[PDB]
Amino acid sequence: GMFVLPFMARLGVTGSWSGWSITGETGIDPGFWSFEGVALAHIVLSGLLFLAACWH
Amino acid sequence: ELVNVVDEKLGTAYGEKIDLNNTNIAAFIQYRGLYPTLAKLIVKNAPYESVEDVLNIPGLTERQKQILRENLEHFTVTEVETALVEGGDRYNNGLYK
Amino acid sequence: QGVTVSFYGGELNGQTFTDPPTVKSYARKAIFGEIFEFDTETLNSDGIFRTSPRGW
Amino acid sequence: QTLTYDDIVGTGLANKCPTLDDTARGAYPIDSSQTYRIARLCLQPTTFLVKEEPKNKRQEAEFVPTKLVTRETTSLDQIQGELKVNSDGSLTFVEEDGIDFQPVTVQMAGGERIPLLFTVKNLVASTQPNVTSITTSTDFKGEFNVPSYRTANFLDPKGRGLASGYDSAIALPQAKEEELARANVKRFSLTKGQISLNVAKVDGRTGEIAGTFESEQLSDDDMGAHEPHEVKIQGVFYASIEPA
Amino acid sequence: AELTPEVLTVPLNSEGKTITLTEKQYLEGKRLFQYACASCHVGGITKTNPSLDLRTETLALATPPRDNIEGLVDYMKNPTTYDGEQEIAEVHPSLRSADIFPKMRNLTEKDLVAIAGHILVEPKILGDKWGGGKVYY
Amino acid sequence: EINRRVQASLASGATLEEAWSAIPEKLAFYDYIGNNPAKGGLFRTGPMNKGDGIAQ
Ligand code: CLA
Ligand code: HEC
Ligand SMILES: CC1=C(/C=C/C(C)=C/C=C/C(C)=C/C=C/C=C(C)/C=C/C=C(C)/C=C/C2=C(C)CCCC2(C)C)C(C)(C)CCC1
Ligand SMILES: CC1=C(/C=C/C(C)=C/C=C/C(C)=C/C=C/C=C(C)/C=C/C=C(C)/C=C/C2=C(C)CCCC2(C)C)C(C)(C)CCC1
Repeated sequence: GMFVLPFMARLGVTGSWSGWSITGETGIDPGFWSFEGVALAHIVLSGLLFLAACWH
Repeated sequence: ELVNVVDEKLGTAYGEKIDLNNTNIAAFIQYRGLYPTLAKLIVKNAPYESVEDVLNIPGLTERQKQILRENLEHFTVTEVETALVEGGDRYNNGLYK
Repeated sequence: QGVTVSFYGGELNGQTFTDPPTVKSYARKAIFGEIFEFDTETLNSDGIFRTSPRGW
Repeated sequence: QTLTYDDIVGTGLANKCPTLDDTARGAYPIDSSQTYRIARLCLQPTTFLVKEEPKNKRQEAEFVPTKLVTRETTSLDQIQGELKVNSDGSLTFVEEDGIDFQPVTVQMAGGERIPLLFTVKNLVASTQPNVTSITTSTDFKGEFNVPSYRTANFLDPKGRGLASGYDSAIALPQAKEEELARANVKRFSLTKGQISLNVAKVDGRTGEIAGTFESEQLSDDDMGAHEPHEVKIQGVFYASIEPA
Repeated sequence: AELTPEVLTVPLNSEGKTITLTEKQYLEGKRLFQYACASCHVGGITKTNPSLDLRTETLALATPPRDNIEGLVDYMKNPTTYDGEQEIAEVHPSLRSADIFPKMRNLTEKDLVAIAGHILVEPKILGDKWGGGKVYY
Repeated sequence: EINRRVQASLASGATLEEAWSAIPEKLAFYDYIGNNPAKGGLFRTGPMNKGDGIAQ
């Protein structure tokens, strides 16, 4: 039932910070741009747009 | 089925006597002459196939054998329960006061 | 202490139990007074006591 | 030049096995009539690998790498015992005493912590036959005991344990016990583990050998509440041979 | 209840003779016990070795029996292990190791009898509280 | 009341099985702590059957 997870993987986000990847390969490190790093980048962006909306 | 092996061992002679294969060393205080000298030697030279094998610990004096022979009635031997002997629990089983 | 349990009346009338796990499980139920068979499956009963309308 | 506690403390060097210079490609003559002794055996794990559980029966049951989470607490050190020359000039090492276990927790991809009692308890390891000199080709191979990761006084969070504690779930005074039985009845496991020590460097003069090891043993089964994982432990060793 | 003669009558030796302590030497014994012994034997246990206590039934099974005044006084002069095999004066307070246990220095024979009396009387008063530990607090 | 009826039955020559088999299930069921209204919890919701089960 994964809806957004294939969209992240399609453009190259393969891994989790918890250490698995979507291909099943054991022992890659994704750096910042894991699935959690993408999600965090969207939440942060959501809050910054919220503040900008207030200002405008 | 699934059984608590320590609870099951209380149904044996371990529940009623000093098991030379299993009982923690502090139970040797219960009778005169065992602790700590003979108790240390009994725990160290375990396991025993019978109680009377306790008179074959080497280096015992003559009075030491006489102490043990007085106390053979208070001793028993069972199978080595690993739950009671691992971790050094025969010397310190976390029971104090 | 060689504890056994025998039942008089009820479902287990005339039965006697000697193996210490079984005797213990009945002793733990005996702290509640009389011992009853319970259908826990119909309501998905959780095993934790509830109060009566008198209490509510 | 030889360090003290004040140089060592807080640096992590205390968790390391001692090493040997590259020059020490020597050989330690075993006199077949003398009694020898291991004065100090140290095992420093470097890698912990855990076997995965494919729900399939089949598949590749491969050993996967794990991250250590319990810090530099992993080495076994100060292990002693007799090194008995046998009939055929094989040496057998009988472990007597030392710091021969360490609880270790590793973490798998996904966050599963795997606790294990990394141990060489009651190690009986033997060489090949016809070994007059301990060389850089000697391989000790042996079996040890893996006792339960918790001992019998350990209480679970609901106060259940083996030699102590409740035998039931007291929070659910009228639940059906028969499905709680695996959690209610604690069981002390005792398993066998298998180690192979490969000599790589012998100081033939001093009698200090060093090399690598590989150990295979089960992880913790949590007093029988779940199935343990197969763990492979790889690292380095140092031993010091001494005539008793 | 009062602190009668009959409470204060304790076995003097092992043969069978008793001595009846006065209330003054009971209270000097409790004071001297507190000053010299209670840091390890508060309430009749033993903090640094809980396997051995000061219950009269444990003192009776010691070698030689310590469940009388003369046996207790001798222990304070020459303490042994529970089987009487090792002298332990280098690690237990006594008059022969009063150089290393300086609270033992000025204890007289009447002081040791008073301490020995307190150890024997106190279980007749406290019951299982004496030597029972925190379960009986 | 249960013990009274039993002892009256045992004073008339009943066996132990006969004495206890005469005690009504209704009377024994009142002698059971899971029917005590002081055994519940504020957020333990629902009928008493939801705890221990439906008594059979
Ligand atoms: C006097 C009122 C009263 C009493 C004693 C009962 C009693 C009962 N009801 Mg009934 N019921 C009532 C009124 C009552 N009801 C009303 C008014 C309705 C319509 C909503 C119902 C609808 C109803 C249903 C649908 C069911 C029951 C059931 C039951 C039984 C189970 C009780 C339970 O689980 O409660 C649980 C009680 C609590 C969880 C307590 C709630 C705590 C409150 C809400 C906290 C609020 C705090 C407040 C906001 C603080 C303000 C702070 C501010 C001032 C600063 C029990 C016999 C059940 C049953 O078994 O039927 C067969 C069941 O299924 N009742
Ligand atoms: C701790 C620092 C102690 C102080 C102070 C005193 N004692 Fe003690 N006592 C201590 C230990 C560790 C032991 C056990 C020694 C052993 O290995 O056997 C004891 C033992 C005794 C006993 C014997 C108890 C028995 O059951 O036989 C007695 C009677 C005794 N100690 C008395 C005693 C007195 C009177 C003390 C004050 C002067 C005193 N002890 C000090 C530890 C310590
Ligand atoms: C229950 C349920 C569910 C869930 C759901 C969900 C989860 C949803 C959510 C939803 C959401 C979550 C929504 C949101 C919304 C929002 C909005 C709508 C907003 C708005 C805003 C605004 C309006 C703003 C304003 C402002 C400000 C603030 C400032 C600046 C300016 C302005 C004015 C602009 C599901 C389906 C699963 C299932 C079934 C049931
Ligand atoms: C570069 C880069 C990138 C990108 C990024 C981005 C995308 C950014 C964005 C940014 C943003 C998006 C920003 C924002 C900002 C905001 C702000 C700065 C705001 C502020 C506000 C304010 C100041 C306001 C105030 C107020 C309020 C709050 C309330 C009311 C009143 C007022 C109005 C006063 C990436 C990562 C990809 C990569 C790398 C590089």
